[PDB]
Amino acid sequence: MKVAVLPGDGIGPEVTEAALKVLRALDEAEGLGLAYEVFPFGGAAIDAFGEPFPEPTRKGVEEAEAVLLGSVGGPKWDGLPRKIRPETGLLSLRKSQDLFANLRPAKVFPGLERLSPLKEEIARGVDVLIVRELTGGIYFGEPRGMSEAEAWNTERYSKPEVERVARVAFELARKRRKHVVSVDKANVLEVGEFWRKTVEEVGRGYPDVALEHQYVDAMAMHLVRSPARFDVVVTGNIFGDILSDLASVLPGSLGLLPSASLGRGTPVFEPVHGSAPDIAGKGIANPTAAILSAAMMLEHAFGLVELARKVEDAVAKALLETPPPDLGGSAGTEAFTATVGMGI
Amino acid sequence: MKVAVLPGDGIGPEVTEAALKVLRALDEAEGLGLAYEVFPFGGAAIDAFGEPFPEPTRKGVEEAEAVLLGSVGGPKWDGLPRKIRPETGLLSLRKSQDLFANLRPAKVFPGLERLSPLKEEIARGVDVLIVRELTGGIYFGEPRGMSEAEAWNTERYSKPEVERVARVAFELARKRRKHVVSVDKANVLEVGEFWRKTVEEVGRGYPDVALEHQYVDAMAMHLVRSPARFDVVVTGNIFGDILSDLASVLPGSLGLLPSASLGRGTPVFEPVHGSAPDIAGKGIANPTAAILSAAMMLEHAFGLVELARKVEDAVAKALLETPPPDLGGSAGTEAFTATVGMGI
Repeated sequence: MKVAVLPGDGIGPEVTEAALKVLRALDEAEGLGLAYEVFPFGGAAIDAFGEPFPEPTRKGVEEAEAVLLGSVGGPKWDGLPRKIRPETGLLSLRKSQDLFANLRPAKVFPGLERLSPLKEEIARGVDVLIVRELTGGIYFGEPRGMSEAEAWNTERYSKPEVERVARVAFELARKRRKHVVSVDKANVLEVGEFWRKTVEEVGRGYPDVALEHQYVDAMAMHLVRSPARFDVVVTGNIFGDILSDLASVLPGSLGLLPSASLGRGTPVFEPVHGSAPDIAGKGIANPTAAILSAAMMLEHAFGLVELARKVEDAVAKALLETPPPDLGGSAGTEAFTATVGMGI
Repeated sequence: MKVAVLPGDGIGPEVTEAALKVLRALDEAEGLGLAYEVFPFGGAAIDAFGEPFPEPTRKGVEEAEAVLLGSVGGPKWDGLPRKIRPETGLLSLRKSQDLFANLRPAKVFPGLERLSPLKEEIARGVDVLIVRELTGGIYFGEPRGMSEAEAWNTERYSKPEVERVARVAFELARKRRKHVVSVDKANVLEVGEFWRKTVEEVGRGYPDVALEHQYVDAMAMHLVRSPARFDVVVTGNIFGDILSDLASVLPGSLGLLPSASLGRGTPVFEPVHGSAPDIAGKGIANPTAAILSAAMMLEHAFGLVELARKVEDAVAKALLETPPPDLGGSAGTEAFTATVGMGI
């Protein structure tokens, strides 16, 4: 279980250490063979290598079987050239590993329904996995320009593109509740009809998985009126972006969501939250995201689905007994990691 | 107050008649000089003129001071050539009058907070107006094709396009709570940057209006976690679609929301809902959308803001006292219109 840790900056190291604490325990008491070393990354790496994604980190991720990344960003670099802003290192990291699927989970933990903006009855049972296309769509396509009179961007998709992400969606379903929802806008866009066609063609290989299609705007509605009826949601770039951000508000608060970036290289698991450099080092940051990101890696990078389900539960338990400040409590980082530890 | 009524098909005529019943009463009791004639439109017009938007209808809307349209669509024509499908008639109608702004309101009426999927506290006070670009964006741009290996669509916007919709947005704000939120995806797309630029440029003229910008996905979040802090929301085509459908579920169900199409021609007011051919004629359809549509026309096409606010209230009233089947009740179309009438 070799893992490359890229703590980053802000509460990055903070939340990453906690996940490591939980990980070392889980490993020690289970014999996992977890082996790891911390690598400079983002603004941190910048302060010692000039670049946010240095050469030894690139090698560190390569030779690693998974990546447990924290957070990057900060004012100390918000005024540096793009090519080397910490943000860009995330893109270089992604690209170096060919990460084409960004798994964005959104689950309301039992007992935490009142933390959500949805009535306790709708928030109850919510456990969706939004798989979004990472390297295609209107985000990168050409042409694309601006002028005094007009601007333009291009949403293009290729059969190999859509096939491998949909492929990732069906495999993940097989391990969840076996149901996927390909989202698109096929009723008014060629790409949508093209996205549908391909996914349907790829679903045939996964008969044990139920494929249901839906329009992007219609799906926005059912994500707020019936989130629980959804398991795995596969979709394109810009829409993945919108649907992922939408699902992210369903479970109480954003500092509770993990993240993963699957592709052809070393997977990368990380908290969706920012670096919050202001609260950095004040021990007040909630390590739930980082810890749950650690779960994600166990299940998705090593298949330890049970162990991951364990950690998840422990967190859910801790969020209840010793809730963090953001959850209307007072359990600082250190404290909260202890309680999580318990359920381990 | 000359009005052109295009009942259309499905529950089109059903829900339209109701609004007209409310209308005739409001007029009779207050002397409004409401004058109107119904015109063949959509699938209906197709079975008498071969085309969805016949010549006398075109003339009917032209000479008309406002259009109160119902619904269009049905199986009877789902298989006819595009240039003649009922759906296209809407596009011809919209173009014929240079309508480029779809006003999609979403307000949770006081006392109806429990009808929303959002906690009573967040659904309280919600009254947003989502202004969406109707004739541009990725919806129409070229190129746009399909092939075995790939598909493509083009999102392009022109200074003149973004200026007039944003114009509409600011004038509408002046009459509401004086706040606008231009939505886009400037942080990753040329068009977004372009959209922002222009709207900023147009806002200068409306200093008394507060202009706040937001990204599409981020906005998706605040529309579920903080709807109340929003008044007027202006945005592009596809995004207007997504954000308008989203805000449509905040107040309860979709058959409750009206619609408007502002531009340089005869404005058209219509219920967002579909034609529901199946339930057509079985007096089970909820005329709330159609009647609300009729209120929108009163304020937005005649300025009778008080009268419009009156109808609105009566509908809120009747949706409580004599709720429709969709609202967990059993007050058929004819029944419901009577109660609405009362509050008039």
